[PDB]
Amino acid sequence: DMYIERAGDITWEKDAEVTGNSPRLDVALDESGDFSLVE
Amino acid sequence: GETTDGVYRVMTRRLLGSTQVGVGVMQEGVFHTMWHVTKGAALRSGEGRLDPYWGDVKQDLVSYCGPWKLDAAWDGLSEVQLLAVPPGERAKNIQTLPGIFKTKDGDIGAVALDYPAGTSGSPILDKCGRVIGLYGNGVVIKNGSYVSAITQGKRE
Ligand SMILES: Cc1cnccc1NC(=O)c1cccc(-c2nccs2)c1
Repeated sequence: DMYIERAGDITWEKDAEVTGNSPRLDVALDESGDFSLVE
Repeated sequence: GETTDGVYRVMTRRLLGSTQVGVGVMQEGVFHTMWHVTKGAALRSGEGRLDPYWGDVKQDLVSYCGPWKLDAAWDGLSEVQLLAVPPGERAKNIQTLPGIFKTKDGDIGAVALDYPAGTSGSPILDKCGRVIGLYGNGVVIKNGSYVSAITQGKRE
């Protein structure tokens, strides 16, 4: 049995930590909502 | 139940201790998460109940108490923030430039950030604090890392 707990406001924060790259990927989406890499 | 706008953890007691299975967004009295988090099950908020209203396994989205409310979109240019709510850790904003998922039905923004599966449903924000989609559905690359779509639903 599942329940929810509040964790915060939804707000842009100036000088967050900045990270991650920006990959361009060919992908396919199947009927079960699973993405896969096309090559 | 608690109906204040904001980000919420999704918990179960059906395993060892209390386990965080994912995250979601309360906006305009509607609770928004990913389908793979709840599998469409009911939720508790205090002694209040949240019943599913809309869902789609293919979009991997579900709404509670009413229709999907989040309609903002990635501009295709600007840096965004994942409001990550990891299991047992405080909400933390992480700012990133989304890559692109290229699909036969069109391009989708994507964010390349590693977080445990229980973070599924954390919202992705634009510079104005608008939810442009959820984090948790995508693809595992060579790195063993995860790249998530920016999943968004339609507002009617
Ligand atoms: C469970 C499920 C079912 N169906 C669709 C998607 C998913 N989602 C994941 O599997 C998932 C979500 C966030 C992150 C990660 C990883 N982080 C790093 C390594 S894999 C996986």
